[PDB]
Amino acid sequence: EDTEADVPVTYGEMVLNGANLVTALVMGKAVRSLDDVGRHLLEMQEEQL
Amino acid sequence: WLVDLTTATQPSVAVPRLTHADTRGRPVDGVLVTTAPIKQRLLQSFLKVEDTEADVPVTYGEMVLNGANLVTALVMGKAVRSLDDVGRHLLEMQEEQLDLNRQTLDELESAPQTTRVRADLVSIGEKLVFLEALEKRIYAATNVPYP
Amino acid sequence: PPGYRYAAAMVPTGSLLSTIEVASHRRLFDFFSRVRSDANSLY
Amino acid sequence: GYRYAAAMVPTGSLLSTIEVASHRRLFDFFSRVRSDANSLY
Amino acid sequence: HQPLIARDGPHPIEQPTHNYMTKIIDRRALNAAFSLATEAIALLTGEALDGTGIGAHRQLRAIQQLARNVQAVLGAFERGTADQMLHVLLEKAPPLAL
Amino acid sequence: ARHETGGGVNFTLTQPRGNVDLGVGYTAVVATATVRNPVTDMGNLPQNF
Amino acid sequence: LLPMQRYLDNATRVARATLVAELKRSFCETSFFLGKAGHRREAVEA
Amino acid sequence: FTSADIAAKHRCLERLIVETGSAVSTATAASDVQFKRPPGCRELVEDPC
Repeated sequence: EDTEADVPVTYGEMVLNGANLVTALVMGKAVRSLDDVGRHLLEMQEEQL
Repeated sequence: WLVDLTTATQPSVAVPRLTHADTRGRPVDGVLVTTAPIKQRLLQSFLKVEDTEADVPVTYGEMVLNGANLVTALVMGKAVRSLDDVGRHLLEMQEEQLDLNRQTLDELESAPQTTRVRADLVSIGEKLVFLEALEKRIYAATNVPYP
Repeated sequence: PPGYRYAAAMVPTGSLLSTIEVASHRRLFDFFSRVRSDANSLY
Repeated sequence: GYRYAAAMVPTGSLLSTIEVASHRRLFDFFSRVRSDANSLY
Repeated sequence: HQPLIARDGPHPIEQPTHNYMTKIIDRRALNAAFSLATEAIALLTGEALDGTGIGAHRQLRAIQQLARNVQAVLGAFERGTADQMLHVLLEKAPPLAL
Repeated sequence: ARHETGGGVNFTLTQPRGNVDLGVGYTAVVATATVRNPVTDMGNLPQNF
Repeated sequence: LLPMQRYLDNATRVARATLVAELKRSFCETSFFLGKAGHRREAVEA
Repeated sequence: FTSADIAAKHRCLERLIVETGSAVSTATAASDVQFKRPPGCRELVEDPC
């Protein structure tokens, strides 16, 4: 049906830069995105569901 | 052979509420229900889809014992469907006129409101058919044998 | 087997669409009456 | 040792649901919770 | 109300017949369970709470046991309708070979 | 309903329904189409007494 | 597989013991498909 | 051979056809060899015999 398909360019990055780095050293395990997994464990306590 | 499905039984009553129609608005007279593979075999070769999206109503029917019907459920123990209108029209038939063909009770009711529903449509013989396989919407990933 | 109520006929709810020989299949129904033309117990 | 609070905010979503107890030995920790268990908390 | 045609003798003269009916409704029912457990009540009740953030987090693990079990029951009736039509229409329908 | 066992608490919802079959004559057809697998092994099992 | 997608949609002893008669017959006939009945068209397109 | 049960059966074909469209079979498929039916289960099986 077609010859020329549209494809993405770059990969994804998952880096321990930021608040996850403290959990890499002192804790020694890691959430994927603690800046957003741990953040949204607060608005559900406060506001909505 | 599929014509012998659509002709072996004869149609029951005309409820003027349903109006399961097309985008064109033609009303459908029957509904087939098959499994998943027999639906695919009848769409590749044997039959041809007419229309993709059919108009279906949304509301249901309230049949409530409010009013003067409420007394006959308590003192007496049975209930007419619409005693406020069966009982109303038993004062004018004795008095005014005569007819062979009346006004049917359901034909004085409101028209429900309809939306647009994706469901495949099949024309066997000379009347429409809702054709639908039902092991993906219902019976998907439960412990239940498909009937 | 109750004798039903003849005035429910007198203003009907919803009309049929097809006439058939009815006494061929009876046990779909319960109180069935073949009325040869207008007869005694209709009144 | 499934950490319960991790998927209180999920990261992605599946599409197709199955009786998962058909194939079990692909996995390491898997539990049949009949609508609530005591050890869910 | 059956219709008529007139014939000639020696056919017998036929008269207008009438046909009259009663139907008795048949009745069926549905079923759906919901079960909680022992400790899921106390988190909704309040017997095992503190002033901490951990306990007030744990109610959100208990309220979302209900909401994942509410929609798995109130949705489980519309798929019983689509079940309890095909258990009747397999009883009123005799096969094409008969 | 509300009826408990084993520590747990069951809420067994019920809903009763009705079926009027408003068809003078036949209104539904089974059409037996295809044949999947036989359950019984067409074999020999002599019956005892 | 086609006799396993026709089993993961219902679990007792006989329903297992009919899969063995399925995994045999579906293998002894329709294993190598583009070599056996590759001359037709409807069998391939399905 | 059981002459009682056919005498309990009627003659009108307009239900004899439909009753053998969803008849109650004498066998169960989940049995080991082949069993008479337990009193709880009812498989809707059509019987041309």
